[PDB]
Amino acid sequence: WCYEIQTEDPRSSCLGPEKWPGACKENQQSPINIVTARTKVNPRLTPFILVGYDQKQQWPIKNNQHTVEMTLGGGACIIGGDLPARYEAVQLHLHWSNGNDNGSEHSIDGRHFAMEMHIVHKKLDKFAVLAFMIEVGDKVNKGFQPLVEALPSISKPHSTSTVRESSLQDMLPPSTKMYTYFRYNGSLTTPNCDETVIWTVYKQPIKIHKNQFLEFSKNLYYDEDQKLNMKDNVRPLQPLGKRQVFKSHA
Amino acid sequence: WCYEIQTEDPRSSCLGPEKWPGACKENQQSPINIVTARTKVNPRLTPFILVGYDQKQQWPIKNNQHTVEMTLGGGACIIGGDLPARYEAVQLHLHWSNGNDNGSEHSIDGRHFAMEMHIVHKKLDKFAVLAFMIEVGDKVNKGFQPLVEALPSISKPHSTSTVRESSLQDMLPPSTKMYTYFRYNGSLTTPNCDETVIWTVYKQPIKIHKNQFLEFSKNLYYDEDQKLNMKDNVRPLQPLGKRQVFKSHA
Ligand SMILES: CCN[C@H]1CN(CCCOC)S(=O)(=O)c2sc(S(N)(=O)=O)cc21
Ligand SMILES: CCN[C@H]1CN(CCCOC)S(=O)(=O)c2sc(S(N)(=O)=O)cc21
Ligand SMILES: [Zn+2]
Ligand SMILES: [Zn+2]
Repeated sequence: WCYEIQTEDPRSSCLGPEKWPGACKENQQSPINIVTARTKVNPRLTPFILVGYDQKQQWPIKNNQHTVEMTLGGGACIIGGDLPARYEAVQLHLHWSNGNDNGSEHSIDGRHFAMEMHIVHKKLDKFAVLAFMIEVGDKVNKGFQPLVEALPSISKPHSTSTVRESSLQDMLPPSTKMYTYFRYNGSLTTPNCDETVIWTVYKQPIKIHKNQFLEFSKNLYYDEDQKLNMKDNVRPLQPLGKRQVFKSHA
Repeated sequence: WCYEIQTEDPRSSCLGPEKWPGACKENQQSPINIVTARTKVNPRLTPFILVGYDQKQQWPIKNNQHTVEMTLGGGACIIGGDLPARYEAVQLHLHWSNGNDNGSEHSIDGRHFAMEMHIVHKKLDKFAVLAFMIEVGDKVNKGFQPLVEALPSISKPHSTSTVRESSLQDMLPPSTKMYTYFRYNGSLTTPNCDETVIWTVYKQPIKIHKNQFLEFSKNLYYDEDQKLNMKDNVRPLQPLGKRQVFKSHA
C-alpha cells in the first residue's frame, strides 16, 4: 500500500488511499476536519498528566518507508484526560508535505498546517494518539534540533539510527498552552485503519524553523533507490459520519 | 512569636511554640508523623497536573525572619489530586536544622529528614501545601543551585533579592517519582495555625549536596544584629487526633 504521490510513477503501482485494504472504507475514519463552532464542551477534558516526558535519553529512530519513526518504548505514560485507563508511549512519527499550508492530516476550520506530529500510546479505546500541529516559524526550535540532526543518517527505508540525549517534553508547546484540545473517536490514518483510536488534537501549534522543516523532504526517501523523496505522506479528509467532537474549553 | 531556638536568649523573650496565639492549640494541627502501616488507600489520589512548573524565569526571594521565602506569584497552577478546585502557586519556603536527621517538620515512620520544602497554593480546603523531604547526598543538585547562590545576599531579615533564571520543575524529583504521596487535613505550621490546609507529603526525597545544605544556616539570620543564624525553624509533632491519613499507592 502507499500514498498518492507514490502511485505517480508509471513503472510499478500499488494500493493508493483509493484502494487501501478493508476497514479503511468504514463509517468512522480519520483524519477529519474540526469545525470549532460545532464542538461540544466536556468539563472532564482536563489536561493530561504527562509521566516520563521529562526524562532525557537517547531515542532509537528509523525510516519505516512511510515516515520517520521514533521508538519511545513505554518510557513515558499518560493518565487522565477522561481516558478509560492509563496509556504508555510506544512511538512517535510525523506527516508532512512541501508547503506550510497542506501537510497536516487533520485541519481546524479548513486550515491545514505544515506538519502534524503523532505520539502513539497503547492501552495499558486501545490507542490514544496525541496530535500536534506544526507551523513554520522565523526562529529555531532547540527541542526539535536533536531529531533533525539524525535525519541525514536514515535516508533510505529501514535504516536504523539513534537520537542524542533529548526529552519528549521539550518538543511540545509549554504546559500552559496545553489546556485547549479536541477529542473524538477515530482510527489509524494508515492501513489497516483499525477504528480503535481515541484522538486528542491540540489547538496550539509547535513552531520550527523553515530550515528544520526542509530537512525532512530533503533527506528522507520512500524507496531503496532514492528516486522519490518523502513528502505528502498524508491521507485525505474522511467524512465525519455521525461522530461528535468535543473540546476542553468553554 | 518565635521558635524554641529563639527563646534561648536570656535577653528578650517571645512566644515560643509553647505559647503561640490561639488556634495553634486546636484538635487538628500540623505537622504530624505518618505511620505508613496505618494509612488508607484512595484510588482518586492520582498524580497532580503541574501547570507552569516548566516555565523558566527570575524569582523574587526574601528572608521573612522565619524562613527563606520565594514568591511564585500565581505563575504556576495545580489541578487534580482529588482537590476540590484548582490552586495556584503563591510562595515556596523551607524548614531546616543543623543535622541530616532532624530538620523536617513531618516525619515518615519516626524518621525526620534534613530539610522540608513547602510549596503553598491558594484556592483559586483553601490552602494546598505540597511538602517534599530533602536529604543530604554526595552529589550536587543543579536544580537547587540557583536558590543557594542568592542566600548570601539576603542574610538579615527583610532583605529583598532575586533568583536567576530557573524553573520549579527542576527542583522536584522526576515525574516518575511523584506517584507515591500522603494526604491529610491539617493546618499552617506557624501562627495563627489556620486549619484550612490540605497536605500532600511525597515519599521520595530530593537530594542536595552537604555543602548546599550548610549554606542555609551559614548565611541566614533571624535577627537584625546577625547574632543568631537561622536553623531549627521547625514546629514539634502535633497529635494526630482522629484524622485519617491516605496514600496514593496500594
Ligand atoms: C505508520 C505505521 N502504520 C501504523 C502502525 N501501527 C499499527 C499496528 C497496530 O499495532 C501493532 S501504529 O499503532 O504504531 C500506528 S499509529 C498510526 S497514525 N498515523 O498515528 O494514525 C499509524 C500506525
Ligand atoms: C511562613 C510564613 N507564615 C505563614 C504565612 N502565610 C499565612 C497567611 C494566610 O494568608 C494570607 S502562608 O499562607 O504564606 C504560610 S504556609 C505556612 S506552612 N509552614 O507551609 O504550614 C506558613 C505560612
Ligand atoms: Zn500518524
Ligand atoms: Zn512551611
